[PDB]
Amino acid sequence: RGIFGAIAGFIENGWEGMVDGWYGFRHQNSEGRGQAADLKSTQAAIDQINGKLNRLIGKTNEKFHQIEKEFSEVEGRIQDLEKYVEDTKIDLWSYNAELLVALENQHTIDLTDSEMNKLFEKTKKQLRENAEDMGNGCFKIYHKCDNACIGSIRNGTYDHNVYRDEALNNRF
Amino acid sequence: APIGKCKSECITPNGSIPNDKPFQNVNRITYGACPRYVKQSTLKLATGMRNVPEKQTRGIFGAIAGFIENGWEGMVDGWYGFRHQNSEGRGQAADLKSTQAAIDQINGKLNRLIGKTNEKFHQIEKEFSEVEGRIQDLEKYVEDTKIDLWSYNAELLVALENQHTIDLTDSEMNKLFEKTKKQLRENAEDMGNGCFKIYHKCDNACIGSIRNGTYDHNVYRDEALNNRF
Amino acid sequence: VQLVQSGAEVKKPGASVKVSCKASGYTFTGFYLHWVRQAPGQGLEWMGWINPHSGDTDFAQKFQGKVTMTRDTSSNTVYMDVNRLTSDDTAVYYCVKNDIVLGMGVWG
Amino acid sequence: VQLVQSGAEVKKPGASVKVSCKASGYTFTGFYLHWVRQAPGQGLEWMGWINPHSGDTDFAQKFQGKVTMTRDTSSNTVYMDVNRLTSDDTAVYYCVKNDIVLGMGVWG
Amino acid sequence: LTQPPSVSGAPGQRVTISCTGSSSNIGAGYNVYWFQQLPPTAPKLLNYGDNNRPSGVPDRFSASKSGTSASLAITGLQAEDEAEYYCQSYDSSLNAYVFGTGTKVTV
Amino acid sequence: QKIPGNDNSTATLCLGHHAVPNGTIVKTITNDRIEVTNATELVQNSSIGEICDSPHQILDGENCTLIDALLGDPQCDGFQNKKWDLFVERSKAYSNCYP
Ligand SMILES: *[C@@H]1O[C@H](CO)[C@@H](O[C@@H]2O[C@H](CO)[C@@H](O)[C@H](O)[C@H]2NC(C)=O)[C@H](O)[C@H]1NC(C)=O
Ligand SMILES: *[C@@H]1O[C@H](CO)[C@@H](O[C@@H]2O[C@H](CO)[C@@H](O)[C@H](O)[C@H]2NC(C)=O)[C@H](O)[C@H]1NC(C)=O
Ligand SMILES: *[C@@H]1O[C@H](CO)[C@@H](O[C@@H]2O[C@H](CO)[C@@H](O)[C@H](O)[C@H]2NC(C)=O)[C@H](O)[C@H]1NC(C)=O
Ligand SMILES: *[C@@H]1O[C@H](CO)[C@@H](O)[C@H](O)[C@H]1NC(C)=O
Ligand SMILES: *[C@@H]1O[C@H](CO)[C@@H](O)[C@H](O)[C@H]1NC(C)=O
Ligand SMILES: *[C@@H]1O[C@H](CO)[C@@H](O)[C@H](O)[C@H]1NC(C)=O
Repeated sequence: RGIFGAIAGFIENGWEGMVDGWYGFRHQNSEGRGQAADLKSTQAAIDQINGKLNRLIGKTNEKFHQIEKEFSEVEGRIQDLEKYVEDTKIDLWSYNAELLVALENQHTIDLTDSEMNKLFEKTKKQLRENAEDMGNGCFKIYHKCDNACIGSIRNGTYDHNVYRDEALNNRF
Repeated sequence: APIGKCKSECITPNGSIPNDKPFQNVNRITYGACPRYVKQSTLKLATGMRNVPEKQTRGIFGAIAGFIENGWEGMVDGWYGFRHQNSEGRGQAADLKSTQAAIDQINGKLNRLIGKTNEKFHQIEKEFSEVEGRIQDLEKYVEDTKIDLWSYNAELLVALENQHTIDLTDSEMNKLFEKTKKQLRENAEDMGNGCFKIYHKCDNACIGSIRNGTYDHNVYRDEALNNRF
Repeated sequence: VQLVQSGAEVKKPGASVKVSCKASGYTFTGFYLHWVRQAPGQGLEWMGWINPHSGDTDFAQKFQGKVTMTRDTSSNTVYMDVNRLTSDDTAVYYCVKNDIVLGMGVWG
Repeated sequence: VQLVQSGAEVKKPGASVKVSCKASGYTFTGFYLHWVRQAPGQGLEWMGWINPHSGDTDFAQKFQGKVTMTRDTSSNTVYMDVNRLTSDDTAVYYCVKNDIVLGMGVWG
Repeated sequence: LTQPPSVSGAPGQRVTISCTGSSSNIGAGYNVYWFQQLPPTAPKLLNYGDNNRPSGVPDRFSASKSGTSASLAITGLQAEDEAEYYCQSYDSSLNAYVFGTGTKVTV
Repeated sequence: QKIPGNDNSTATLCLGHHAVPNGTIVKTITNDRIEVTNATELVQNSSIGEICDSPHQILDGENCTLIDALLGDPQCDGFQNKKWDLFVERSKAYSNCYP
């Protein structure tokens, strides 16, 4: 970003160089910038994705005997009817496949985005009055957070009543 | 099957069958306005919302949360509801408007399918007791393809309707939560466990006013910020 | 939601008495269970409560040590063992499914 | 993410030297590129950084005017031109893909 | 918690029942309940968390709570009345749920 | 124990929804197994077992097929000039007069 740089995420900038997991965290304080990953959210996402994928793969049905689908002669009306029913079945299944792929892609893209709107609202609830949404993708915490407070927020153990006495003193 | 006396719209080789459902498993040969035939042994439409069994015990103190961590047991007044705690004691109530809207939408969705079958008076023969050749094989093939296509359509329709019902009956509760937050404005803070914490001295009348929508936040906004800030 | 009991036994003074309360129709580990007793001519005398989700129990002001209770989650039931029988402790025992917002709830 | 270079040329004192750094495996215009050099028996001497998204550059305290660098986005590469060669400037030149949170990143 | 040891009323007449209390039990803002019972069989709950009914009780009973005392009134008295009533509440001085003592004769 | 005395200057209004212990399992497009309070079986897997002809007139070929009735045989001589909306043949039927 010009000469200073950018740190935003999930709203204006996807993160490169993070193979720990899908969803993650970053922070800035007097102990230096860092990066971490949330195993619970990425594990839930991976489990849902794997279940969705296993729904289709390996669940085929037996089709031992069918009609002849290739011809090398003109025969009449019954051959034309067989070709017509073959074409109609193929067209219907092609439309079904395209619609299924579109629906599954739409639902996956919205699921893996509502799961990040979640854990954002959840962190906002955990921080209560101690953090203000910057709007570029994440929060700004108004108390003197350290390397332990970030970990506590990541775990869910964070107790806002301790630092709520000074957060409003700093922000209001 | 022997012949008796009753009123029925569809006839199947097994016997009569009610028209009050959109699918069937009895047989693939029908006369009248019979429902569609599928292969699934069972199919369930979510005529209702998600279920979270109540865990009211929390060590020795107990729990009161709702809609986020704990579904409520012992409430037959309606689907969506309210609870409160103040100096006059804990209580429970129901919102008739939201549950009535949900019930109307659910009933419309259900009436969309039930009773709207189409006449199928004459069809091809779908059972055989002899080997005949290529035309019989073609009839069997078209029957199988139709049955498979309709089974996939039924499964997809049920999945779509269940997904939309479960999300509708949850966005309708995200609503009336945002609505209550707007009504309370600066006088309430979201605890995050499922509901609000109101910072003014609310009584049995203030809860009813909030439930009705008559609540006026300007009266108590003078002391809510005095208590919370 | 229903609570059944088994308390038809009779014992001599100084012996022990076991009473069983079986719950059905609701999530067993979700509500506090209460034990109370009633004697003729007297009001109901509350004894204690037990949380089926754990082992936590609480007793009255005069029922410390002389009465115990335990729970079996696999068979969704509770047992109460009372020892040191006395002539003044002859009464009928009631099992209660307490609810924090709907009151005392169902009885047995 | 990989950075390759071309710096095998040799020049007489007073001439000019061109060195090219080619980046692959990542979005070229997304990270600051750094130029550093190392001489035997000495620690690494950092020279400057360039933003491939624009023309902005920054130099060290003693590398003003004597060294320049430019970028080609269409071929995702950078060039460094150094003039006024001196005996004390004989060293090996390293190209770096800096990251603001993961450190110095990959080298060349 | 206690109830007046005797109270009577002819059919068609209203009857009032009151519970005693102090700041520890009724003055702490906790709920109060009534139990209609026969001594040998079982009790049955009256009142509710709110001022409603547990959807099995006729409209003949009305309950109210005040700063220091609570009351139950029966207006449409019938012959189906099982004349035994006890109060019930929660105490803070002792952490046990406390029922009441009482006696009623219809006359 | 229990929660201490309700605070004099704070309310805790809460919102929620009903739940049942015998939650029925159902499948959606995102989750294969979820619990719902109420659900209806869409597929009718049971039959009454008898055929009745209130709205649709039904003819019963007790001992003959449709072709046997059409050609004219004694065992179905009561089928002359009849009309129907559905003809139900019996598996025990058999031609008698001529093969
Ligand atoms: C009545 O419906 C039943 C199934 O509910 C049919 O029974 C099956 O019929 C097929 C085709 O004849 C057989 O291959 C199967 O073995 C039968 N049983 C099952 C469990 O699938 C039956 O044919 C229908 N009709 C009558 C007249 O009984
Ligand atoms: C679950 O939902 C179904 C469908 O709305 C309810 O079934 C209805 O029950 C009413 C009352 O008996 C009948 O008038 C309707 O005709 C029924 N409709 C259908 C489609 O079956 C059912 O009662 C609900 N379950 C519970 C426990 O309330
Ligand atoms: C169909 O034909 C059968 C013979 O194959 C008939 O069977 C018997 O018919 C005689 C006629 O006098 C009756 O007395 C017997 O009681 C019949 N036996 C049985 C087992 O049915 C039969 O009646 C004919 N008709 C029908 C409607 O089945
Ligand atoms: C919180 O997370 C941090 C960072 O990984 C970890 O060190 C700590 O053990 C976690 N749990 C706590 C504080 O209970
Ligand atoms: C508000 O709701 C309460 C509780 O049911 C009711 O008593 C009152 O009449 C309602 N309407 C108002 C205050 O306008
Ligand atoms: C609430 O008010 C009562 C008197 O009505 C008083 O005794 C009590 O201390 C107050 N509670 C709190 C928590 O301030």
